[PDB]
Amino acid sequence: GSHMATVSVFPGARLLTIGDANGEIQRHAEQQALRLEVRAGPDAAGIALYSHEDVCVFKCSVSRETECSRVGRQSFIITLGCNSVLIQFATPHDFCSFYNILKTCRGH
Amino acid sequence: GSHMATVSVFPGARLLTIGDANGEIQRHAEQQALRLEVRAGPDAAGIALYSHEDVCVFKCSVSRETECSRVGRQSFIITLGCNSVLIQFATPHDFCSFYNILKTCR
Ligand SMILES: [Cl-]
Repeated sequence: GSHMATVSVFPGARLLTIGDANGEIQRHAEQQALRLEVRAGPDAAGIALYSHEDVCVFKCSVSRETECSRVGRQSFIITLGCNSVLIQFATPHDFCSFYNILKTCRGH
Repeated sequence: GSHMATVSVFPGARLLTIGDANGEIQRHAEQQALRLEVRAGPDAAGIALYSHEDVCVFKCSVSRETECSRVGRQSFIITLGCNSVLIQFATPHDFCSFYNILKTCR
């Protein structure tokens, strides 16, 4: 307040919000063409995704304790509370860059 | 032989194969009625899913290194090489029992 963040930006991400309270999988929300911004900090990575109308569709902090995983070649799932969010990157290269930031922040 | 060991058994599990090749979740598998068995050691937990006919449809070892995560309140994703599977338990209670057993090796 004020501050200047320098973020890694991954344009053209897809976000799928999911649950499993129906004994299968539920899709709660699904959104394309989001701008993902990642703020690399000491012990956590700040994640936020924005629509072209500046809507902040999802925001969280990923730390060593966060339940999360690579999914396939270019996606990442984060589970906070009862729902999970799956982020699908535009390319495997983008995912790999993102993952390396997260591994650094989480102490791996 | 011989020694004693524990086998933790979770009937009514299911396995979905997550498929990425053109976009959406591509079900290479969507198998109902499996029993998941965990054979846990100090540093890795052996997981195997068996059909009613005792066919092993999926197996792996879970350790500190394994790329995996809780999904929702009763599911678990495991990613190995390029491929991911989603295991779904019969109840959130089953999932929590399973998750707790993995805490040592993870
Ligand atoms: Cl910064």
